[PDB]
Amino acid sequence: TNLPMNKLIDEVNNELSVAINKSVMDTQLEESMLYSLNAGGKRIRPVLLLLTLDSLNTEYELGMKSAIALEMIHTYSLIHDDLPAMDNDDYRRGKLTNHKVYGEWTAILAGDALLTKAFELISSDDRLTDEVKIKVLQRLSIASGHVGMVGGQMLDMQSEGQPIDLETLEMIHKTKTGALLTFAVMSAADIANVDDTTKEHLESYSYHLGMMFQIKDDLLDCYGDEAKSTYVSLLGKDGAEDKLTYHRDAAVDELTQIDEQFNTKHLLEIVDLFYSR
Amino acid sequence: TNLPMNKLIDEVNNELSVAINKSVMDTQLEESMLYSLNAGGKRIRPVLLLLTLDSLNTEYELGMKSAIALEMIHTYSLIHDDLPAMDNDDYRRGKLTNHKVYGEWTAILAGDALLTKAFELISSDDRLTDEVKIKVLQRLSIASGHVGMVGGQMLDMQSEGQPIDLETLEMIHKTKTGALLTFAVMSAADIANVDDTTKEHLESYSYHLGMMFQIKDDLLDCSTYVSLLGKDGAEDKLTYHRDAAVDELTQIDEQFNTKHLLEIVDLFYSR
Repeated sequence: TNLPMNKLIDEVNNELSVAINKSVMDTQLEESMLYSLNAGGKRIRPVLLLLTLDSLNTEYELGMKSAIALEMIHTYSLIHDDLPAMDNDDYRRGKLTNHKVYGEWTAILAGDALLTKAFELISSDDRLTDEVKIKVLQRLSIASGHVGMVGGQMLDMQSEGQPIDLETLEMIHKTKTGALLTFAVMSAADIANVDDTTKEHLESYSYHLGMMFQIKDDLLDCYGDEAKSTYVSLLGKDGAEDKLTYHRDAAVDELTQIDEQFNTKHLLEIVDLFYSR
Repeated sequence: TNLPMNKLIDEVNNELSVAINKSVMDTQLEESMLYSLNAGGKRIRPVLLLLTLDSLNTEYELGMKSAIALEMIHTYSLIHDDLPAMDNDDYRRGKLTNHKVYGEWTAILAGDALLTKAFELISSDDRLTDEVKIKVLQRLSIASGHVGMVGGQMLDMQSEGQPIDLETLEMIHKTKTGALLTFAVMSAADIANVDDTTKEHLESYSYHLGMMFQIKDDLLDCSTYVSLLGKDGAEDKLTYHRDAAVDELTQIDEQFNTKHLLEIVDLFYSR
């Protein structure tokens, strides 16, 4: 199907603006939740999940709640990441961070609530059977937990200001960043009920796509410095570009192995967006 | 069934001590998670869950994962509660708090991880059909989220150090503490597949039990029930709730032996 990226982003944004109902207890909790939820980003995680379903010949709206959940999980990690005991960021995308507007305690709890809400949302989605709902929930909890997204944050924070090797660096990005990405495509594969071998290719695809993400960003930070512990600091500039290209190629490779009844133009298009620059 | 309190607590403590495995990433996450999880206590929430499953003529072991999930939810909020930006506790029943042993950032992450693992645990439980997992899971997230446990904490923090009226104090208690306890009973009711009438009595019991619990605590400690009503007023409320809890227990279909649930109200009413 023809789905312009900006038209999906728009739909996601409309759903996210109205995804939490106003306070019954008269606190700022839900305006804090909504504040970060509406911060406005690129929304690649939800969009990835949506586009993956479309490539798999499945009604993309089946995955809207899962996509919303996914963005809630990403939002919550940011609110916690930004806190003074952690990254300590006062600004993100030109706006004040949650804790700068609401205090540390509101932000902690706004994070906790969003984590919780993500699970409520999937478990309540009537477009999916209970069997598929369990699969998505199981996958989200593993992707987000101690051996996924939060485990990577632990590893990242432990590594702060240390010269770690490349297996460590990759371990951090694979769990901290890649597990949500892999959730996006595999939750879709699960809603679509595609066959084991298509699942395998979508898996590798998602892994390589995920590794592209942070490499590109390290390169852009370096390209930026050229004009008037990371991938380029370990590998140098050309090593990083080589790494990027290798993941690009393995991603693109993996798509060409998906059986021909599925049209991957969308997935392939996301690879190129991650690759560009 | 004959299920002694001390034996169930012992089993629950053993399941919890092996509930999280060491991970390939080599950090303190799993250690911090387990540190707080083994801090031990009354374990009344998981115990409540198992006991009522048994009261409902159902294998209590069917709710063991749900019970462990419940205790994980309980301990994560304790980890977050004690943080300097919140209650700022350095001590909890004699032992140092999570963040004082492992630092603030680790403690925050141990909490997030525990929250997440609870939903993994119920998701993965093969003793339950997918249909009941969803029922339990949906209930856990509503009881723990912004209209439940965490919303209750919002209200509490927002009200810190100021005279709050009685209906506000009860709203805080109903959500901050009451929602989980009610989950312990209603999740068990869903696993057992008991009827609607039985559920309404159980819900009502759990509600009155929770209030009974909160009033008892304020009384034992000699804003609060005592400071608002005075000691005798607080004692009136305590007894009112004990009796309402028991009234609900006697209205339940007598195919179910409510003895264990009665033993709980009496354990905590008496001291």
